[PDB]
This record gives sequence, structure tokens and C-alpha cells, in this order.
Amino acid sequence: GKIILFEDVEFGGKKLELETSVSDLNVHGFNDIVSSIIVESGTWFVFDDEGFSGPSYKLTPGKYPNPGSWGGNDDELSSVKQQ
Ligand SMILES: [Ca+2]
Ligand SMILES: [Ca+2]
Repeated sequence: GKIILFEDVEFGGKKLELETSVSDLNVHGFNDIVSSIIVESGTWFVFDDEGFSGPSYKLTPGKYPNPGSWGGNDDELSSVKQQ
């Protein structure tokens, strides 16, 4: 699986590419800043709390240009897990 997290909407700003689960996005300086997402491959769950907990959102391959596109809130993702 490969997911790319973006600081700004419409795939702008700083980006973080991940191929493994991350229980705490702070380790990569990406806690509570994500505003768009591209899933290149795999199914991913993204969570608003650390540790694969809090509000969760399922994402399959494709582009998600704003948090509404995954049903979520801006600047709230804290952990991500591969399905
Ligand atoms: Ca942001
Ligand atoms: Ca959060």
C-alpha cells in the first residue's frame, strides 16, 4: 500500500508518503495538519486520534482533494493504518 498525505487542500503544501502504518503522525511532523490525500495503492484507514483510534475513515485508491471528500475534518488526522 502507498498513501500520500498533504498539508494543504488540492494536494498542495508539504507531503508525506507512507507505505506502513503510523500510530502517531507527530513522529513525522504531520499531526493535525492534513488537508488532502492521495491513495496510490491499498485500502487505508485514517484516524483523528493517535493509535488507530478516534473518528476513522476508509480510503481506497484515488484522490481526496479536501477532508470532506473522506467525510472528515481539516487538520485532524493523527494516525493511519493499512487494511
Ligand atoms: Ca492543513
Ligand atoms: Ca487528531
